[PDB]
Amino acid sequence: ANTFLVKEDSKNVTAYTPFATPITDSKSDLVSLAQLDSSYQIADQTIHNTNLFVLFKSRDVKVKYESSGSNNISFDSTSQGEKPSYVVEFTNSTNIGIKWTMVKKYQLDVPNVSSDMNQVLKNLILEQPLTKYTLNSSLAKEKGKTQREVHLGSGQANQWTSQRNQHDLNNNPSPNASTGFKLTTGNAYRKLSESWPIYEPIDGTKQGKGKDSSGWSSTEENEAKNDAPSVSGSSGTFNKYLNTKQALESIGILFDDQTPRNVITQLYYASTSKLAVTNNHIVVMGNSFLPSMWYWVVERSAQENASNKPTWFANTNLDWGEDKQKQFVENQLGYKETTSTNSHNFHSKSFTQPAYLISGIDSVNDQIIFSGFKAGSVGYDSSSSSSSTKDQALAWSTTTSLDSKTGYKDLVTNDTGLNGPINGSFSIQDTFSFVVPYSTTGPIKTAYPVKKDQKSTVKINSLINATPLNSYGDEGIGVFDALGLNYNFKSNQERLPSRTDQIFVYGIVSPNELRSAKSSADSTGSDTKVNWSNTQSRYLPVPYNYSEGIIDASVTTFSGLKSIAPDGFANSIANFSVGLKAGIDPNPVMSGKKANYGAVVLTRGGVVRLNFNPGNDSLLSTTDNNIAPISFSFTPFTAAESAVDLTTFKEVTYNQESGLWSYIFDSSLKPSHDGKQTPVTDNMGFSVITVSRTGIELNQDQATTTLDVAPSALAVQSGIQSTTQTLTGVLPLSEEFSAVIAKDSDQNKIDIYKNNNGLFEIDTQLSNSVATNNGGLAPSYTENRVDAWGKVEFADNSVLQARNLVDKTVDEIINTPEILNSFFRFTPAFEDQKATLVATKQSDTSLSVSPRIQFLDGNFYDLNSTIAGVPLNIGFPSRVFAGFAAL
Ligand SMILES: [K+]
Ligand SMILES: [K+]
Repeated sequence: ANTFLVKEDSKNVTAYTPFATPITDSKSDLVSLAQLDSSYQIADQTIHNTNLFVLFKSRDVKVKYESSGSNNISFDSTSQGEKPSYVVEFTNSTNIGIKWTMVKKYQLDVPNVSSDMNQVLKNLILEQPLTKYTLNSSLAKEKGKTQREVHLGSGQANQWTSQRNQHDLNNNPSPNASTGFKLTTGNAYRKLSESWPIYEPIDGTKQGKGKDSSGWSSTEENEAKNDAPSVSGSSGTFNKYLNTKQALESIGILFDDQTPRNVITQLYYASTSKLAVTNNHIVVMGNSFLPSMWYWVVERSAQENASNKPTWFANTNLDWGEDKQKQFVENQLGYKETTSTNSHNFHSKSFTQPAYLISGIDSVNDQIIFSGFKAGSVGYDSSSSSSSTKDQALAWSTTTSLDSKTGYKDLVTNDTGLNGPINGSFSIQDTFSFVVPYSTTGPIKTAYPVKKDQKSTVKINSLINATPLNSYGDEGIGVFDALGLNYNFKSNQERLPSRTDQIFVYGIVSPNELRSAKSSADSTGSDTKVNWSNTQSRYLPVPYNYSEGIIDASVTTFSGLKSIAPDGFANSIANFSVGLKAGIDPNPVMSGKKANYGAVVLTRGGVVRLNFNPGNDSLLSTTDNNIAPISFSFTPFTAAESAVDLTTFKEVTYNQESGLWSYIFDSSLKPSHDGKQTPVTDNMGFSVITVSRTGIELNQDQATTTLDVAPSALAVQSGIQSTTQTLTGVLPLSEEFSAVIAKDSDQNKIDIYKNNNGLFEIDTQLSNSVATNNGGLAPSYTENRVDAWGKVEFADNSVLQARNLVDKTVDEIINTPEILNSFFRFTPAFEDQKATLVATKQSDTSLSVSPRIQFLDGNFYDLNSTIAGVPLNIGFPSRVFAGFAAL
C-alpha cells in the first residue's frame, strides 16, 4: 500500500499520500463501521496481507470478581458495562480510494477460572500502578522481620549458630537478612473486587495504609484528601500525599466520578491494548503501564458471536534461560508444602510467574514476538490472631555472591538466595558489601521465611507489584539490586545480577505454541499448561546515573534516594519498556539462507535489540556458556535520547527499505495535572527517535555462519522535534526525508525534514514547496521555479537540425532512451533527484515527451501516477518535437 494510515483521534483513521495530503473521503469512523457504540476507542491497529486489523475497547466496561461459586470473573450486565473488547478485520472494497468494510469481528471474553486458580485469586492482592509522578520514597516500604526474628524469635541473636541447622539454614551467615517488607504502610494493595486510591504517599515508609483497606477508608483517606484535594477548574499542601487522579486517567485507569473502578476492571481494560496478526492467529496483550495476568490467542478461523478465551500467564511456562533462573522466580512466588490448610498462593498451586508488564507484541514471518518485565509477585502472610510475619510481604535479594565464578551461566545459576534470604550487609577486613561474600560442613542453606513450628498455622497468599521489583525493602541491597551497582572485586570487576528484581523477558512464539495457549484457555475443569521454549530472561536495571549522591565506601536506600531521571518519570528505580517492533533487515544475506530479522524495544536509558536465527525461527545463540545469551543486546542512550519522556510514546513504525525504526513521542499524551494538582503546560510538541542495527550481522558470509557477539542497535534523537506544534503524524518517506503533519493554530501545516549525515533538520524551502499543492493531492509543478519536482528546461525544436536527428524516425528515437534524455535540462530540488523523459508517437513526423520525476520517497511520478488508484494529476509539462522523418 503506497498510502500511510493516521489515527486523527479515538474513532477515525485517514489515508495520507506520500505528499502529506489526505485521500478524499478516506476518513473512516472505524468504531461506527465495527457496529460498536460511542464508548469504544481504537487501542492498537495493524496491516496484515493488505487488510487492517483494529483492537477496540470501551470506557463503559465494568468487571466483577465474585470469589465464591464458579465463573468467578464476568462483566457487570446491570447498568451497562457488558462492553468487552473486540478485534476487527477490515478490507479495502474499492479500487479507487479507501472504503473500509468489516470482514471478521472477535469478542475477547473474560478468563475461565478453575476452582484451583480461584483459591489463589480469593486472597490475591495488587499494588496501585506506578505513574509519571510516583517517587522512590512513594515506592519504599517498611523493612520486614530479620531472618532470625522469624525462625528463632524474641530470645537472643547468639543462638544463631546452634539453632540454624534445625531450621535447615546451615552455614548461613545472615541472621540480619530481610524477609521483605510491611504492608501496614505504603502503596495500596487491593483485592480484585476492591478499588485503588487516587492518592499516592510521598513517603510510603510512613504514609501508606498498604493492604489495610479497612484502615484507609476508616482513618487515612480523609487525611490524604485533606492534604491533596482535587483541583476544581481548593489548592492545598501536599506534605504527605500526591493526588494522581489525572495521571491515572492518563494511563487508562477508568472512573465513576472521582473513584477508580475495581482492580479486575482495570486489569481487563489494560489487558486489551496491543494486537498482532499471523495467517492463523490474532494475539492480544497488555500495556506497559499495568501488569497483565492474561493474553488472548484468537483463531482467525473462529465462528461469529463466539467467545475467544484468554490464557493465564500463570499457566504459561517460559525458558528463563537456565532452569535455576525459573526456580528463583517460583520459590519467591510463595511458600510450598502439602501441610497448609488454606495457605493458597501461585507457587503452592503449582503455577508460574503470573504477571508481566508487556513492552508490546509483533509478528514476523509466522511468529509472534513479545518482550516485557516480570512484574514482582511474592508471598504475603495474611493470618490473624500471634504470627511474626503477619501483614508482611515475603521477598529477598536473589543477587549473585562476590566469589561466584565470572562467566554468564556460572553467574545466573549461582545458588545465592534460591530458597530464602542471605543478602543484606557484610564487611570483610574493612571492605563492605550488600552481597554475600561466599557461595568445613557442607553447602550454605537458604530457606523460606516461615518458622517450621507455625507451618500449617500460617497464611501465605499471592500479591502482584506494579513494577519489576520483588522487594521494596527500605535497605541498601534494594537500591543496588534496582540500579545495577552490585559488582565483584576481581580482575575485570563484573556486575552481579539479580534473578528476581528488574527481570526483562522476551521470546518468539510459534503457531503450535499459540495453539496450546488457546488449548489452555478453553480447557474445562483443571488448568492446562503451555510451554513457550523460544524465550529468555535478563537482569535489566535502570541506569545508576538517573540518581545522585548514592554512597558506597548511613548507606542510601529507596526512602532517601535522589532521582534526577530525565525520561519523564519522577522515580529513578523502576525500569519500563515500550514499543517493541520487528522488521526484516533489507541487507541481503549469502543465498542458501533466509532474510535476517530482529526487533527493538525502548527501556529506561537504552534501546534493546532482540536477535533471532531465521533458519529455524529461534533465538540467536553461541556454544559458550561463559558469554551472555546473544539473543539480547543493550545500547545506552546519550543525554539527547534520555531527555525524551517515555510516558509520551505514541507509535512505532518500521520501514523495510531503510531497515530503520521510528519511535514517535507526542507531548499531548501528558496528564492535565501534576501530582500537586498544578496544570501541566509542556504538553505541546513531539520528538522522534530513530533506531538502526549495529554489529556484525548473521550470515553475511562464510565467517558469520556463527557469532560470539550479539548484534546491537542504536537510538538517536533523530532531530525531528518540536515544543510548539500539535502532532498529527510523521510519514517516514525515506532514509533521506520525513514529512511531519501538525497544526500551530487549528489548520494542518506540512514540514519536510532532510537527513544531513544522520541528523534531520527542517528544509523551509522544500516544506513550502510540497505544501504548494493548490488543494490537490500532490505539490504543483511550476514552470520557472525549482519547486518539489525540480525545474524542467526543454530543448528548442531546432535541436533536431543541430544534431542530424531529422534523418532518424519517431519509432527509432523512441527506442533510444539516451537520445530523448538530451531533449531537456533538469535542475533538481534535492541531491540526486532523478528525472527521465517518456515519449509517445503523436504523428508520423512528431512525438511528445513528459518527465518521470523522483519525489522525496524514492519513487518516480508522471502524468498517470495514482495513489490508492486515485489519479494524482500532478501537472508535469509536455513537449512536442517535430520534423523527424518516415523512412
Ligand atoms: K533452557
Ligand atoms: K544525506
